[PDB]
Amino acid sequence: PDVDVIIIGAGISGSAAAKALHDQGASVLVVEANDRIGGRTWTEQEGAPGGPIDYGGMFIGETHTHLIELGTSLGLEMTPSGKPGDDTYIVAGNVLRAPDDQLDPNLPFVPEFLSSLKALDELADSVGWDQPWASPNAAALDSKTVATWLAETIESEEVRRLHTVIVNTLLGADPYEVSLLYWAYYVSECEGIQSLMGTRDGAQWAWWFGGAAQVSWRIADAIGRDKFLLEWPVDRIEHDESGVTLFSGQRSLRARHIVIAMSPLAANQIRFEPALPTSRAQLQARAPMGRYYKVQARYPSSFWVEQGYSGALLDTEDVGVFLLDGTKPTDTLATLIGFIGGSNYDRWAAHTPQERERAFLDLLVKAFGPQAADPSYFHETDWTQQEWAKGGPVTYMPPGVLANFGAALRDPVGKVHFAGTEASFQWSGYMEGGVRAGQKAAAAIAEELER
Ligand SMILES: Cc1cc2nc3c(=O)[nH]c(=O)nc-3n(C[C@H](O)[C@H](O)[C@H](O)COP(=O)(O)OP(=O)(O)OC[C@H]3O[C@@H](n4cnc5c(N)ncnc54)[C@H](O)[C@@H]3O)c2cc1C
Repeated sequence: PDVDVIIIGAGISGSAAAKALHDQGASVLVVEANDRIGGRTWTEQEGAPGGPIDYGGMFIGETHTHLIELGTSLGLEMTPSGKPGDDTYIVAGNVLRAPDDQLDPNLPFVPEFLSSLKALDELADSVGWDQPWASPNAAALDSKTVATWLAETIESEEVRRLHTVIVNTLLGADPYEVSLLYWAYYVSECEGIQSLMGTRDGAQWAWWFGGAAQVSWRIADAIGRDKFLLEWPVDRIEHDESGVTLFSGQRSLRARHIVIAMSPLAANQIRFEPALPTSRAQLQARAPMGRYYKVQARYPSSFWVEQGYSGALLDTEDVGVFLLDGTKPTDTLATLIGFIGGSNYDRWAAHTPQERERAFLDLLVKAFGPQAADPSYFHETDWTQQEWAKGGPVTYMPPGVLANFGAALRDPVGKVHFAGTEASFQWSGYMEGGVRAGQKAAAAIAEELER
């Protein structure tokens, strides 16, 4: 036993678990697959534009309690995300301004849009976040797809669409490939879509003035930058009754307990001896990652805020993207950012890189003026082909798995413990989740150490 606990994966989740066990006084060792310490939390302060840049997650939610504390104690300083102005909606190619986040009640689609939204939150509430697979009608629910449900519950094609877009960007998938039960679950465990869809508050409420990968770096620096072995891809795990043996090719390590902090899909790439119980086996073998693009355009001035727009945008057909401002007071030049996922990623990944960029800039132009036509910096980062993330923004599920293996999302197997945002009780999918998941995992192993 080289160390007490070896944490596989250096995401905010693995890092949170590391700092947790370390502060508790246990010997810790974090093993990373590639050469950078963040996870789906990727930062570059050397960033070609005027300010550090995040290629991964970066928004902090107002109820993101654990993340705020962790990073704040680490010395990081937050900053407001939201921007003053009208949010924009492009429904069926038409540009609609929403003052006070509110859309003209007279528009024909708004009413059913407001109703279907509530209807969703209700469904989400009927199945919690604790025992979704056990809720009053899980089985039934995990049989339909968010697609067929929208079909069975919404008349308007636009309401149907802007619902679809929401799913696609919020998850990395399209409603036609996502369990209805799994979505109600997600909406529920992230405190409703109103919270999930906020642009000023809710989940999108603030940033780490400095970059999001910092929580993991600062933890690394504190706990001991040498306790992180980068480029140590784990490919096999002998997990028996006295401890666990990790293998990175011919290389190997051993600890009493290990916490595997990553997405279920990413973990399925690792061989287990003995085999994992069919329950978890199925879960990490049938829980895919979304498909996603993170696009960013940088300009000299925030011509959108300065023209009365928040920079927030929801487009159902031109491109199929959610748009948000990313201009922190510190940055030298303004930055607008969009997210293309699911079937939208699909359609666009089909074109050339430049074809995509213009499609994006064209959208920006028709939404905030001609000043968007010629940006100072433009970058896109495809995540569906990322070596280790292997996917979109979060994990998602097709009909038939959450209801029958969801439990495996959390339960340990011998000395192997599961961390990673997807293991959190709440906010599984967001950073908050990664932190909690990893702290929960640690708390568990710490108690296992005192016998
Ligand atoms: C474009 C994008 C934008 C996002 N925006 C937000 C946002 O605004 N707010 C928010 O809250 N969340 C956001 N997220 C989600 C957030 O990034 C995740 O919830 C969080 O980073 C998950 O953390 P994790 O530590 O569980 O996993 P990861 O960050 O995926 O880290 C797992 C680690 O495991 C390593 N690993 C994988 N396989 C192996 C192996 N075999 N051996 C060793 N190491 C391995 C990986 O290299 C990686 O570093 C976003 C995600 C994306 C993709």
